[PDB]
Amino acid sequence: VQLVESGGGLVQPGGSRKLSCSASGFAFSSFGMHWVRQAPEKGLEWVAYISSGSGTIYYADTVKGRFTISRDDPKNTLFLQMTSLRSEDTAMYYCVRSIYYYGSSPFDFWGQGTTLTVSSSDIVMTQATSSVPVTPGESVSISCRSSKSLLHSNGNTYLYWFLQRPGQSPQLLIYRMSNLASGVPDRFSGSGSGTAFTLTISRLEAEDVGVYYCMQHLEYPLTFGAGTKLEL
Amino acid sequence: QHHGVTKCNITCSKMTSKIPVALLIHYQQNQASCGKRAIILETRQHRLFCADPKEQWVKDAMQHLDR
Amino acid sequence: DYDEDATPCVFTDVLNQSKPVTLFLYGVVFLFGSIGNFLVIFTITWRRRIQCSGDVYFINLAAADLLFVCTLPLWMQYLLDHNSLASVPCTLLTACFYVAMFASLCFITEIALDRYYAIVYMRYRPVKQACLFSIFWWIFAVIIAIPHFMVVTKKDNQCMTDYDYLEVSYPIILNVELMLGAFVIPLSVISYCYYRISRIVAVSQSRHKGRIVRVLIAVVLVFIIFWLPYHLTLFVDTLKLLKWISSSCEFERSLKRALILTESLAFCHCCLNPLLYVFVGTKFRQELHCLLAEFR
Amino acid sequence: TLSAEDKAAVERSKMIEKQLRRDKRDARRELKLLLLGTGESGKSTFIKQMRIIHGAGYSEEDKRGFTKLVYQNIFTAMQAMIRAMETLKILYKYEQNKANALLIREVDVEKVTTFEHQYVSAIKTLWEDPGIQECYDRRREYQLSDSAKYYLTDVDRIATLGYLPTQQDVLRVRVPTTGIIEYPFDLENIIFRMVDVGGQRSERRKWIHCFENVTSIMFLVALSEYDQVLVESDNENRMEESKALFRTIITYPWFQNSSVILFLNKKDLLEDKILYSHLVDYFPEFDGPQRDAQAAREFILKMFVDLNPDSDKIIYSHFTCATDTENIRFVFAAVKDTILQLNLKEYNLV
Amino acid sequence: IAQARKLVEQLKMEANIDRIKVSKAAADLMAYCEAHAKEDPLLTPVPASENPF
Amino acid sequence: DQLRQEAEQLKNQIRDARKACADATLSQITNNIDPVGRIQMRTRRTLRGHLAKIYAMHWGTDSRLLVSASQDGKLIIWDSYTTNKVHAIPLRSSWVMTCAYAPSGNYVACGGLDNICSIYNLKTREGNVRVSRELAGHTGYLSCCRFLDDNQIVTSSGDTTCALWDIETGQQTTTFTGHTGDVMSLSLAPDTRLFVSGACDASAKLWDVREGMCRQTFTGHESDINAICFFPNGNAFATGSDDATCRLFDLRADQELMTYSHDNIICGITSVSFSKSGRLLLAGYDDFNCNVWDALKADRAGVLAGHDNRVSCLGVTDDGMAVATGSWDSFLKIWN
Ligand SMILES: Nc1nc2c(ncn2[C@@H]2O[C@H](COP(=O)(O)OP(=O)(O)O)[C@@H](O)[C@H]2O)c(=O)[nH]1
Ligand SMILES: *[C@@H]1O[C@H](CO)[C@@H](O)[C@H](O)[C@H]1NC(C)=O
Repeated sequence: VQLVESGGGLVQPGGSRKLSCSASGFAFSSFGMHWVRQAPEKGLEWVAYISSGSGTIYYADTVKGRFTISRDDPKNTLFLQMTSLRSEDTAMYYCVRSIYYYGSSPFDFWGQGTTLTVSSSDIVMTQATSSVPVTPGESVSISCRSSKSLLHSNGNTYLYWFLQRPGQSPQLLIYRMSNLASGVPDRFSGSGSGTAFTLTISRLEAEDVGVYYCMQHLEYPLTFGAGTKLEL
Repeated sequence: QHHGVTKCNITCSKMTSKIPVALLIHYQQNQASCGKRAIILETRQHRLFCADPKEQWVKDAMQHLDR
Repeated sequence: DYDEDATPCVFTDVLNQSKPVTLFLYGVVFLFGSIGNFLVIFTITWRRRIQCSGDVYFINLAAADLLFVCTLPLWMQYLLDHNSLASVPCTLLTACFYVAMFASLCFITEIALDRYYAIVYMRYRPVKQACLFSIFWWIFAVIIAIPHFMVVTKKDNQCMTDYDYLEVSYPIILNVELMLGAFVIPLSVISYCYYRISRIVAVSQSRHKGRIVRVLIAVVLVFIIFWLPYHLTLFVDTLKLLKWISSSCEFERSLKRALILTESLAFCHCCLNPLLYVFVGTKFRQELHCLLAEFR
Repeated sequence: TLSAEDKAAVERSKMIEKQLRRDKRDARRELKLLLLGTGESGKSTFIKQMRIIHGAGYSEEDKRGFTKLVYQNIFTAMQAMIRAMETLKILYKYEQNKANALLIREVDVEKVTTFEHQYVSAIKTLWEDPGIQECYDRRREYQLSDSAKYYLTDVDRIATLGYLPTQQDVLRVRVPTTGIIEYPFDLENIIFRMVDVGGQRSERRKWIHCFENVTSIMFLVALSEYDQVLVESDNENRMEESKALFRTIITYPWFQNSSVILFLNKKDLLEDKILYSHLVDYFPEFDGPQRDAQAAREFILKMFVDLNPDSDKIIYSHFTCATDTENIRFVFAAVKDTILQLNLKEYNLV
Repeated sequence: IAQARKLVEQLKMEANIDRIKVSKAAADLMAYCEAHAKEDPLLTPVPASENPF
Repeated sequence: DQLRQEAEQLKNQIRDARKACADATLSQITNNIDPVGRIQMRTRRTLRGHLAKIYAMHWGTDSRLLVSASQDGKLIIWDSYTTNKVHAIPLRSSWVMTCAYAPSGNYVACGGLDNICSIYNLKTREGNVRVSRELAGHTGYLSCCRFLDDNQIVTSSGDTTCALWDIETGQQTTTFTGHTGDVMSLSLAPDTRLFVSGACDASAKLWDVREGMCRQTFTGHESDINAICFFPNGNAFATGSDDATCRLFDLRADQELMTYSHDNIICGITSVSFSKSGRLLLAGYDDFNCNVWDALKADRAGVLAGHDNRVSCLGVTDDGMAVATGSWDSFLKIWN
């Protein structure tokens, strides 16, 4: 139930850099991991992904041909090799977890994360609002439109809803537009039409302030949304 | 190639030396499928003899038939 | 005029009479092979997944046999009419034909060899190594058919390898290699392995050993009967090419008649493989019933 | 027509089939040997010896763990002795002995865990009576436990405080286990596993079909049992019971494929018992000589072999002594060979 | 000794039960089966569009 | 001794009273009913993932997931719509004889010949199933298990007793004794207040889960019974016996109403189950084919075939929309 990474520091352009994600405390052999980028002045960005038993590997188009991830199951580790790092590659790096079958909830648990600095179409989601002055004691509504009918033939909608308290790691809030992750109070509930989904935080409480993040998973490469910042 | 399809029928071995041109009536060319390097000539005796094209006499015979 | 010792002969009539029977045999063997190999290549992979080495070998065998049978209508068209040579050079046809024949023979050997190792020593090899051995056998079949590949194609509106190579023994060496490689080795290996397995299966109590021993004797009697005459006739032709025996035209024409007829008979053996190997098994028959049910 | 999320589920099911096939191949090298036989024949003792010869798993703490069962055994045996004594109405010669019975009779067998001086003195004084000795000499009727002579002569070796059971002793304790006991082990890259079905007291028809296509049946018969009768039913022959069981076993279709090997046991007692008893009295058919171990052994084996309805199954036999250790070491080596060759696996041979 | 007493006791307690007319129960079961008969798909088939199999 | 004659007298009293109650047969009332006609069934899916004969399976409340138990020491969960496999779980005591699925969708109960029914927690952190409670104490051999909630479980074994257990505490609460043969099957009512259990003495019994005393006893069969199942409304139950003659009993009238029988059948009964609407009875035979009988008329309606060995288990989904069959061939087949 603990994931720790390493390999933080300063690098020079035109080189190599290994990054390691450890894994202790679970049956690591059957967990498809991902990697997540977070720029210090923008939202989130998908980096890469490894399946179970190395049977499938994907990459983001903006990074193809520069990275590589290999999983060492006997010692429970994961390596990412970078070459020819550019100036835009400084960010915060998160190691996550996800298991996919019927009725399970991906993206349960997120790592602590490692920082990396340097010196020298596809479905696009949208946010209609940024600042929202909170009103303690009442209800609040957040909205997210899209650019495609996220409804599928099987009758499920692959839209998620996150939370990220300041100076922490984000945890899951709502998966597939109706359910709630086991470990959150029942105040949360999301309703939406095919074009647009809204979340209704009822009866706000202290310490609930956080930056939210709409996320879709219809077809790879899945992207994020800018989200909203609650303030008071 | 493999047995069962073979379109040539002449399998001569011995080369003829010399023939009297008078007895010769008909000039043929050996089948080129199996590529045997012979030449067929039918005489007034209604029998066929196989020779080699390098002799001048076959050229004289082809000239005689051409005329 | 005066003296003409040389006397050539012609044999058009025997060729003309031979053509219809071999043509009909080609047609029937093609039809039955096409309709009797698709079933095995379907029922063992599409629904029923792969269990062990035996099913991999069965699939590969059926595939080689299907490749063998898929060329035949090209020869059927080429026989009666020799037009449209531009469609394909003969080299590819001869190459695919011979490599298919050798692959089928080598798998008939290999399935018996593995069935020998497995039962007596309780050895069960993993699937991946079976795949590697299958690829090795295909490569061996490809690399052993090289001598026949040098065939001139559509030269002067006909395709055959020119007998102009300096070596006068090239046809005899091809014939002897073909007979030795394709006959004694499979018979020897199959007979020895089955004979060895026969005693062990004849001692233990299985309540149905009788069927096993009858199947083995059927397999060897079938393989032996069909291939013998062709190799004996080819042997007699090889002795003739060495000029040891006296040569006469009637001998030549009757030898060609017998050779073409027994060659036409020989190809019928390829289609019979699925009935002899796979279908006798109860499980496959029941799966075939379960597949006949759904589609109708 | 799929999505981009269920492909993970397809990959998962593919990898689980790939996981299952390894266990498929793994479970083709085992031969279950189903043991059978009536009560007190000695089914457990074979498993125990078997454990000793190959597994060698006994440890000092494991040996210690049986002490309670040892005490339970000794007490239940003794209580059976008193019950038999009062059953046949045999007068006591000593008045103190009559009193010494009340204190040991109504005793909860399960609760007792240790000794004090009182029980040791009681047992020592009770054993001394020649009435108990003659009752032991007449142990035919009341079916007392066979392994009572060993313990009742060495009660003082148990009465000490620092008691560690020895290797020899442990092989004779009878451990109460209701569930079937299964013991796997491996020799020469062949894993054997055998099961025991002497612990189930419910109807047999319901659970027997769960044993379809076992490789071998190992039947066990006691030799010395032949002359034991019961008071409750005027006619009682333990042999006839085992014979009826054996006749029933071969008529079930479930075991037609499996081979049948029948072991005999307790030959030693037999050679120490015939010296004053005549088999011909029990069975009229016998007509050979008397005071002959060979004649009785041959007769018993012949009759069991002859009791085959099918007449197409060659049943084998061996003579063994359960307590010995080298005898089993040799007989099992024999059976391994004569069973492994007579077994085959199809493997697509049709 | 004691099991006989328990059995006689249980049998003696096994009498105070109302017995309704069989006809009424049969009519009840005919009503219930008739009323919901439409719903069952195994008795009256369904179009292929709704059926996921 | 006088107790025996008093018991005989009470038996005569109960027999005469129940005889007095019976006015008319069901057939006379059910004459003016249109028949079902002819119904056929097709195989929609073939699930194949086992190496040994299958003993039990049970549907899920969700109506999509099913769990199957085989002798290979492994029980697996199948997704019915697209045939893929979610959870294959090994179990220690390789001789299994019944399975059961929790209504909550969190637990799975399996029992067998070693007399220990191990309950398995499914949804847990680290995504690996583990054994929760090694429930023990019963003697003989367990025969079936049915959850009542996420806590209470009923068990029946060869000790001629029925026992109610609590998972958290781990100790017995109530014993339902009084049988003399051996209990074979259990069946909970939809309201989860009453269950009936059939013994090997050819006798059914209705139990009260609260008070703990056997409310009603049902005699009549001439041999051991093998399967019991409630009418969907909760007022009657059907029984399958080795004499091949299934029978129906209603609770309120306290007598048998109708018997299924025919001369060409002599085999036993492995499984019995109504349909959702209540007009159909699926029964499973040893003649390799299960039969669909209409409830109120005793005529047949067709046949399902396709197996080589006996059919070991049946399952009707809560929507009355599909039927699963499991037979001794390592195959499961779904019919629609
Ligand atoms: N001295 C001696 N005792 C034996 C021999 N065979 C069996 N016994 C005794 O007979 C008893 C049989 O016990 P057990 O294995 O439980 O018989 P089971 O009830 O059929 O399983 C054991 O306690 C042994 O002490 C033998 O060859 N010699
Ligand atoms: C045999 O071949 C020669 C060579 O061209 C040909 O002229 C002759 O007609 C052929 N004989 C036949 C076709 O009977």
